[PDB]
Amino acid sequence: FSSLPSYAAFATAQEAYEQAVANGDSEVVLKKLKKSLNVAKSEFDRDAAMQRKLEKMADQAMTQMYKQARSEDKRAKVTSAMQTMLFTMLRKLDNDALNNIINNARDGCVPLNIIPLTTAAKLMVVIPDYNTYKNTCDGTTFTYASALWEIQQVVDADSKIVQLSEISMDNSPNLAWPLIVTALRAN
Amino acid sequence: VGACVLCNSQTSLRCGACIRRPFLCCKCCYDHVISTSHKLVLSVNPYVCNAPGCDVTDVTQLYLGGMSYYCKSHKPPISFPLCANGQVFGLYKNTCVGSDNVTDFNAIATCDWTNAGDYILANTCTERLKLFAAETLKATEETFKLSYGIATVREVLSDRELHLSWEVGKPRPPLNRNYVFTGYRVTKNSKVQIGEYTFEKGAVVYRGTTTYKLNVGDYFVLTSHTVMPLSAPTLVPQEHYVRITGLYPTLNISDEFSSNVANYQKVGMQKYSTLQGPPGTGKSHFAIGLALYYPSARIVYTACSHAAVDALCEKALKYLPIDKCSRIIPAVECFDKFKVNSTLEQYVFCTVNALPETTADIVVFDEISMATNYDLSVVNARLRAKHYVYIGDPAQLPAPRTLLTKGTLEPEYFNSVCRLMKTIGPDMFLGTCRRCPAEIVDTVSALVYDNKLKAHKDKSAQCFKMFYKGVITHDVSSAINRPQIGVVREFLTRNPAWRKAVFISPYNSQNAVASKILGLPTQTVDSSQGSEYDYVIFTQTTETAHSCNVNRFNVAITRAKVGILCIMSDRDLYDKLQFTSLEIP
Amino acid sequence: NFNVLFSTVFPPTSFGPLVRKIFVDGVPFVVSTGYHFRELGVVHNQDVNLHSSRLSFKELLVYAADPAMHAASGNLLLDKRTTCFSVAALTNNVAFQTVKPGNFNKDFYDFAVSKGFFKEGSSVELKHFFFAQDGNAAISDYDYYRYNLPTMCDIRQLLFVVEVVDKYFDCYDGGCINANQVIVNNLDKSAGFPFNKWGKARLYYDSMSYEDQDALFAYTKRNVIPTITQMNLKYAISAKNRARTVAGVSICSTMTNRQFHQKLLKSIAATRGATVVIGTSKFYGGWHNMLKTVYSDVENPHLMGWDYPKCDRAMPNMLRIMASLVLARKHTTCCSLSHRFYRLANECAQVLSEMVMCGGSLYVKPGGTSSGDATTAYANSVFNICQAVTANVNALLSTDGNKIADKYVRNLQHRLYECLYRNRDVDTDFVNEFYAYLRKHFSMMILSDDAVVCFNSTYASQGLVASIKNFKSVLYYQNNVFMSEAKCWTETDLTKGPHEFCSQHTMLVKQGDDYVYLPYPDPSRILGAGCFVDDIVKTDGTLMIERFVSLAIDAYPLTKHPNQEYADVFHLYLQYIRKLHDELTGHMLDMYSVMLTNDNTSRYWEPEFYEAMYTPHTVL
RNA sequence: AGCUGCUCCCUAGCAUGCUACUACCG
RNA sequence: GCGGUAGUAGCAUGCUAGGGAGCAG
Ligand SMILES: [Zn+2]
Ligand SMILES: [Zn+2]
Ligand SMILES: [Zn+2]
Ligand SMILES: [Zn+2]
Repeated sequence: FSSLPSYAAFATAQEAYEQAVANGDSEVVLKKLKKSLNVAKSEFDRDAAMQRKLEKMADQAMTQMYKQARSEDKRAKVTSAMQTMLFTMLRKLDNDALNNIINNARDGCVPLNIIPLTTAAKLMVVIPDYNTYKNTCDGTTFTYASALWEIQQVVDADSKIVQLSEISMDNSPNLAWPLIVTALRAN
Repeated sequence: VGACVLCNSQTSLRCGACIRRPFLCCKCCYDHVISTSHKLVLSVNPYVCNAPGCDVTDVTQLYLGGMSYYCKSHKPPISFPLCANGQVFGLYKNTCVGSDNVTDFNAIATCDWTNAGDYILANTCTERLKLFAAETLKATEETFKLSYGIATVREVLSDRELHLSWEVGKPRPPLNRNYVFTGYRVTKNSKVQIGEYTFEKGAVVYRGTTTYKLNVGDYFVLTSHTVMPLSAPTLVPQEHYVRITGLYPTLNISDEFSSNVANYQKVGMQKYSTLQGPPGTGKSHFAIGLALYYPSARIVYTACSHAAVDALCEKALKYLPIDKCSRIIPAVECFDKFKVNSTLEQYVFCTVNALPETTADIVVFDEISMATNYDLSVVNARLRAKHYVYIGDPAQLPAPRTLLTKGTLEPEYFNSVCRLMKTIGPDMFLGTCRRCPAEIVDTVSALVYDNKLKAHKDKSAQCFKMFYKGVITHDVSSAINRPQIGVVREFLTRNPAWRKAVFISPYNSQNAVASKILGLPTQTVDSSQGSEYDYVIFTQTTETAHSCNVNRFNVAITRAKVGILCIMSDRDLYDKLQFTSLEIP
Repeated sequence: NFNVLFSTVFPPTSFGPLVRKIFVDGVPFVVSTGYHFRELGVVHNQDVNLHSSRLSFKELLVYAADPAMHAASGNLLLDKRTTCFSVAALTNNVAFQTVKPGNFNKDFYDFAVSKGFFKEGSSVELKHFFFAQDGNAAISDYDYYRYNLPTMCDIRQLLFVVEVVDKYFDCYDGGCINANQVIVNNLDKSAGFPFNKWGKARLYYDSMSYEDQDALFAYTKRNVIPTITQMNLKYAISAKNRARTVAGVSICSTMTNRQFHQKLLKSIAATRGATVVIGTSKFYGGWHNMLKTVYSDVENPHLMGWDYPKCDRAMPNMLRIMASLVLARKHTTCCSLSHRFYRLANECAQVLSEMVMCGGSLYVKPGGTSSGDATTAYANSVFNICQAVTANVNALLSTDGNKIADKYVRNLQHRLYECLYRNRDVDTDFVNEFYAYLRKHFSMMILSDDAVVCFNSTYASQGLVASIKNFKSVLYYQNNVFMSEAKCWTETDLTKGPHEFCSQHTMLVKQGDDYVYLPYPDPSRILGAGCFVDDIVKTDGTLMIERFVSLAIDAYPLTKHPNQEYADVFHLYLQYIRKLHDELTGHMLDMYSVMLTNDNTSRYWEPEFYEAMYTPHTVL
C-alpha cells in the first residue's frame, strides 16, 4: 500500500514541513506544517484502513469458491461410481429363470427371500464340524431347497483346498474346521 | 473449471450470452464481454444481483459485497466493483495470459451466420476457435430449422398422397431430399416412434423411408441433436519419416492395381496424403485396394452418410473376404453386407455418426467436400489413427448450408482440407478415368480440373450441346418453367431410343412435375454423387449461382459415357465446354 | 398385537421386501415396492413409476441402499453356524475377523511399582484388560439373537401404561425441522454399506444440496426404504472376555431420522430437574443436585437399583414399536395421519427387522434393538419407564383389598381395576391421579436403561408399591429373561447414596462449610487406562501428557477415601505428570538448544486445578 | 467402522465489552 | 478544562469455527 492517491499528498505535506523545518521561521510554521501533516492523517488512516478490509474480504471470497468447486467435482465422481456399480450388478441378473418366476406372479410382486432360493446358479455351505458334514452334504451330490447340487471345490478356514477323501472321522482333528463347500445347480 | 478457449488457462467464468458457454480467462473475458454482444458472465455461481426482482445483467455494473454480487442500485456500502483493472473477478485471477487481438473470436461470437464472410472468418482462424465456430454454427443451425413450420398433415389425399397444414406466424421450410423430417405419433398423452421421411410435390406426396399408414392427429418435425463440445483438430500433424510405419511389405498384387501401387506408398510413408478425386477415377477401388495391397491393415470405412459406405459395401462383395468386416448401423434402411456392432474386427464399416471411439491404422474418410469441419473433426476425436485417407475433393460440391444467403461458398473454404489441396496441392494423382469418353473428361480439364483429366475412350458422338431460350418465374424455393421442359419431350421424339435416362434439374420440383409429362425418373443434383446413368437428361434453366457453378454442376456433366443433352439457358459453360451445337425446334 | 400372534403360523420366506421389475431407459432393474411386516401387515408404496428416463442423485442413492439388487445377484447361502435365517453371499469367500491384544506402557508400570503398588494382598489390583478374539467371534456374537422370541401382550394393561408413560414426557416440545437446522457432530464417521466404498458422511452431506435432503425426507412420508446394517467389533478395555459389537446404520437412514427427531431430542437434553437425566453434567456440583432431586420428599425412604439381562437382544417388538409411537406423539401439527404411519413403517424396516451384513453375507434379524441408530438412548429410557410402571400396577392389583387399612388406597385400587378392564377410552383425571401417586411414593432417576429409585418402605412392605420381586415377575412374563437378585442392590441409609450409578460410587464429604455428594470410580479402571493402550504412540508419555491430565481429573475424589491405598492413585498421577513435563523439557536443551520456560504449566501437578472441578460455580 | 451426552487442552476469527496513548472539532 | 468522534497498543468475558485427547450409556 504505497501507490495510493494520498501517499503523494502526505509525502508533499511532510516534505513542505521538512522545508520549513530547514527554514524554521514562525509559530505558524509549527502550527501549519504540523497541520499539513495533521490533515494527511485521515488519508493515511481511512485510505490505508479501508484498503485493509476489502482485501481480507476478497481473500475470504476466493477461498470459499475454491471450496465450492472441489465439492462440486467430488459429487460427479461419486455419481459415476454408483452408476457403474448398479449397471455392473445388472449383468449377472437378467436371466430367464427370473422372468419365469416373475411372470407366474399374479400382480408382478414377489418376496425377495425366494429369488436366490429359486434362481441362483451356485450354492455355498459353511460346516462347523464333521457330524454336521455327515448329515448335510456327504457324497458328491446332495439335495437342498427342492433341487440337486453337484460339488466343486472344498476349502477350509485358511482358504486352502481340501480333497473329499481327507474329510473322515479320524482325520477330522487335522483340519481347520469351518469348511466351505461350493456346489453348482444340476440340470 | 478448465482451460479457456483463447488462453489455455484454468478459469471458472463462462459467457452467459454465448451459445456454447465457453471458458474465458479474466482479462480475456473482459475483452470479449466489453467488445461484443455478450453481456453476461457466469462463475461457480452466476454473477447476478440477489435483491428480489432484478433483471439487469450486464458485466461492468455489478458490485461484490461479500457473500453476494450486487448492482450499484442494490449495493450496501462494504463492496468493490466486480470489474476493475480491465479484469473480471474470478478464480485464478493472476496466471492468465489474456490476448490483445481477440477481435477474431469477437467476430466469431457475433457471427450470426448470414453472410459468406461469416464462413470465411470461420474457416480462416486457428484450431480450437475453428471448433468453437463450428459448434456455434451447428447450434444456430438447429435453432434455425426446428423453430419453423410444423409438418401437421391433417388428412390423406391418396396412396402416397397427403394434404398439408403448417405452423402460423412461423413459415415452413423446404420439402426436398436435402431436408429430411422425423415422425412422432400422438396418443392421448405423448408421442411415439415414426421415423424420418421426405416430402415433395403432391396435395403432398411423401417419399417415405418404408411403408407407413398414418391417419389424422399425426404431425412431423425434422429432429436434431444437442451438439456437445468436440475434442480433436480437423487433421493430425504431418510426417516426413523414413518408414511405412506399422505395416507389412507386399508379395501379391493384381496388375489392375498398377496405378494403385505408386500411391499406396505415399499415404503410409507419411502421416496423411489427402486424396482429391475426379468423378469415377477408381478412388473407392483404390480405397478397397488399400486392404488388397496389405491384407493385414485396419482401415475404417467412413463417409458423410452411410449411402456412400454402402458403395464401399457394394464393392466389398467384389474383393475382400466377409470374415474380416462389420457394418455398424445406429439403432434405418440402408445397405448391410455384414454384422452390426462388431467394433473389434479388422474392417470398420460405418459413418461419422456411428463408430465408437477406438484406434486403427488408416481411416478411409469418404466424400470430404460434403462435410463441414465438425463432422470432419469428430473422427479425429474418435479415431487416432497414424495415417489418414480422405476420399473426396472440394471440387465436386459442398455440404448443404441452409444459411447460404449472401455470396456463395467457394471450395477454398468448404473445410480446411478443401484449401489444403489448393495450398500444398493434392497428394493424390490418378490419371485413368474410366468414367467418360473423349468428350467430357477432356472438357472437364480446362473447367477447373487442373488440365489433368483427358480422354480414355473415343467420341461416342451423341453428347451434344443445345443452348436454350429462357424465361424466369419462381414460386417458393425452385421454379417450374415448361419452356425448359418443352424441348426435352419434343426432341426426344426424334430419338425413341432415348428411354434409358434420368431427368435431373437444379430445381428439384421440376423432376416431380416433368415426370407427369415425361416419365423418366427424378434425381437431386447435390445428393447425386456416385450415381450415374449412361444417357442422362438435364436443363440448366438459368446461370445463377446455384447449379451451373463451374465446380458444382460437374457432378452431372461426367454422368454420361454414351450420350447427353445439355440444355443451356446459359453462357457459363457453353463457350467454356467443348461440345457441338444443333438447332432448336 | 393380534398380528404378532397370527404371524407365527405362516412361512418365514413370506416376510420382507416385495420386489418388482422396472425399466430405466429400456434396461430392466429389480427394486422394492413394498413390505410385508410381521406386525403391521402388507404395505404398498405410493410413488412407483415404470419406464423412467434418467436417475437423479437422489434416486441413485435410494437404489444403492436397497438390498434388492445386492441379494438378487449373489449366491445362495446355507450357513450352519447359526439358527438365524441366511439370505445370500455377496462374494466368493467368507471373511474371518479377529481382535488384537493391547499395548504395554512399561514406563508407567515401572514408575508405579517404584512407589509401592501391586504388592501381595493389596486392595487395588489389575482386572481391566484388552482381551483378544479369534476368527469365529463375529458370527458367535450375532447368534445371540436366538433370545428374541415372539411375545404377545396384555393389551388392556398396555393401553393404560402408555398413557401414564406419556404423562412422564409432557415438559418437552418437538416436531419437524428443515435441512439447514440440523446439527452433526463429527462428520468424519462411516456411512455404512454400500456407501463406505466411496467416502465418509462428509462426502454425502456435501454432495447433497439443502433441497435434495428436503426432497428425500418428503419422499420417506409416502414410501418405504429398506436398508442394510453392518456389524463391527469393538477394540476397548473391559473386565470380561466376551466380544462386543455395534451396528453401523447406513447414511440414508440417519439423514432422515435426524430431521424427524432432533428437535425433541435436543429439548430433552437441555432440561434440568426431570426424571430423565440425559445431558446433565456430574461436574461443578451436578451430582449433588441430581441426588437431592431424586430424594424429593419420600416418607420412609430406601434406595434400589436393578438390571436387565441381554437388554438389546431380548426386547420384544411390541415395546419397541410403543417407544417409537410415544416419541412421535409430538407431531400433532406438522404431520398428517398417513405421514406418521409411513415414518413408523420406515423405522421398523430400517432398525427393527432389517438385513444384516456379518462377514460378507446377509442375514435376517428377528427383532430387538439396533445399538447405533439415531434414537437409541431415548427409546431405552422410554422402555425403562414402561417396565417400572407395569411393576407398580401389578403390585397394587394383586393385593387382597380386604386387608388394606387406608381408605384412599382402596378406592385407588378399585378405580384402577375398572380403568383397565371395564372402561374403553381414556380417563384423564385418573391418569393424573395415578401419576401424582407414583411421583410421591416412587421417585426415579433414569438414564438409558440405568436407574435409581427412592421409595416408601412402609408402603412396599404392605404391597402398595413395587418391590424387587415384582420386577422379577414382570421381566419373566414380558421379557423372557430371568433376573437374578444377585445383580440388584438395596440401601437403607440415605447418607450414603446409590451403591452404583453409571459405574460410579458415592461419598458424602465435607467441602468448605457443608457436606456434598461426590462420585468416584473403581481404581483398577484408572490404573488399567494407565498401563494398557490401543496405539503404540500412546506408550510414550511425553507425546501427549493431556491423557494423564484428563485421567487425573477423573481420579480426584479418591483423595477423600478412608482407604489409604485409594488416595495414592491421585498422588501417583500428579507425580507422573511432573516427571513427564521435566523429561520433555530436558530434551530441547540437549538434543537441540531450546530453553523452554515454565509458562504456568506448574498448575497441572498441584491439587487446586483439579479440586476446582467439583465445586459449584462453573467454568465449562 | 455406530448413535448420544459431558469435560480438558491448542489455534483462528467475529462482533461486543472494559481499559490505556495520539489527533480533530465543539 | 471537559464532551463527542476518528485512529494505535495492551487486557478480559461470551460466541463461532477447526484440531487433539478422556470418561459414561
Ligand atoms: Zn483467455
Ligand atoms: Zn461470450
Ligand atoms: Zn441488481
Ligand atoms: Zn412432523
